[PDB]
Amino acid sequence: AQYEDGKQYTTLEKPVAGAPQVLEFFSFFCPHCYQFEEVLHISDNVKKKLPEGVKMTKYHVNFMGGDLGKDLTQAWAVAMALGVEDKVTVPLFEGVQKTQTIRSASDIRDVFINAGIKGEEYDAAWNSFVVKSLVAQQEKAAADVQLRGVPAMFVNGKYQLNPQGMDTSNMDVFVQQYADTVKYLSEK
Repeated sequence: AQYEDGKQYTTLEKPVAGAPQVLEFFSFFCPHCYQFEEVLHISDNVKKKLPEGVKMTKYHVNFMGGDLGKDLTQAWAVAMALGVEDKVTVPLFEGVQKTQTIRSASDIRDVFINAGIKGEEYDAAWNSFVVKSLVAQQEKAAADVQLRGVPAMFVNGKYQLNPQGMDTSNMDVFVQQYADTVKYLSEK
């Protein structure tokens, strides 16, 4: 058939109860994640085709970058808590990977301050238990899908996107196939 298990997607041996409908994992340290987000715009292209009533969730991971990687997971929790993901995603990626001006937790905070988030507001969120629970949620979700690497995307806690079974061709044909595959899985 057109879409096949083992080709555009794989199936989790162990389905995740109560998982987000569309769940993406990434790291701001991850070079392919930079490509996915800043060049391919995978997240955005996926959203443009999702059925009505289907939400996308995106989580950061700890396993790249040591202490800073964990700082970035905590900052991503802050971004989610404050609802400013679309203000900090580009400057965090560029700060870590393009300019390499993000080397500490303070440098991360600077991105938020420069994006217009008040210092008090960031610090309050950073130290909050709501953010601690959001960090834990991200770590638990990684465990639940038995995550090995990023970028990664899972649909209804049952299916894993398999980009290596798509074409690399026109980056654009790749992106279209990826987005179309998520939509197909959403309706499965």
